[PDB]
Amino acid sequence: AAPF
Amino acid sequence: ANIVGGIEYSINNASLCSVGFSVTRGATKGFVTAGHCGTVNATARIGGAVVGTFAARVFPGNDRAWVSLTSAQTLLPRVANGSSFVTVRGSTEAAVGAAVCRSGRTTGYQCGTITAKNVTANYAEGAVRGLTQGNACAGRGDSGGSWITSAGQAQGVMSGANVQSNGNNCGIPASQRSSLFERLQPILSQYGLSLVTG
Repeated sequence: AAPF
Repeated sequence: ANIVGGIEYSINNASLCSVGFSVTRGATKGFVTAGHCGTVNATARIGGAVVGTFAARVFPGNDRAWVSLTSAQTLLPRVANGSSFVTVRGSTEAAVGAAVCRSGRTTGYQCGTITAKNVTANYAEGAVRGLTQGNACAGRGDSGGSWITSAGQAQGVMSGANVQSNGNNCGIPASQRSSLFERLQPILSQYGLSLVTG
């Protein structure tokens, strides 16, 4: 998961 | 500018994020958004004009911020859903299994259900703990945006998701999405903010  | 959950704003003329919710702190107007969107005192613009600055934020660990606006801004109890609006009625936290939607400048208004709470996201900057996960899709640019139930209960602000090469997780089945948001209630009490409702 990555920021957004 | 009219402050509506889900609309685009830029940070220091460079990144884009989405407005989470209109709030007040005494006589100050503001909106809550994601902490990773800007650092304290970063300038927020909506449609080319300066609307305020980042007053406080915590990222990573948590992922939260609020932007204090100038008096000229009009705070509205609403979240954008296409050309229509969802009225913000309060902030009762919904349980797992509840249906929820989210609004942001990249994918618009998307709905799904809450699948788990107290998830840790491991971002490049560090871990962010305590996030709720839903399977509504989202894309880069949606950060900071509103998560709200159809009944108008504000849930939190977009933090991150398992994005694919197209910038979003809308092309993979709901079952495989992990879209995470920061709960609204700790942000409101941490900064002494009151949600604008209608």
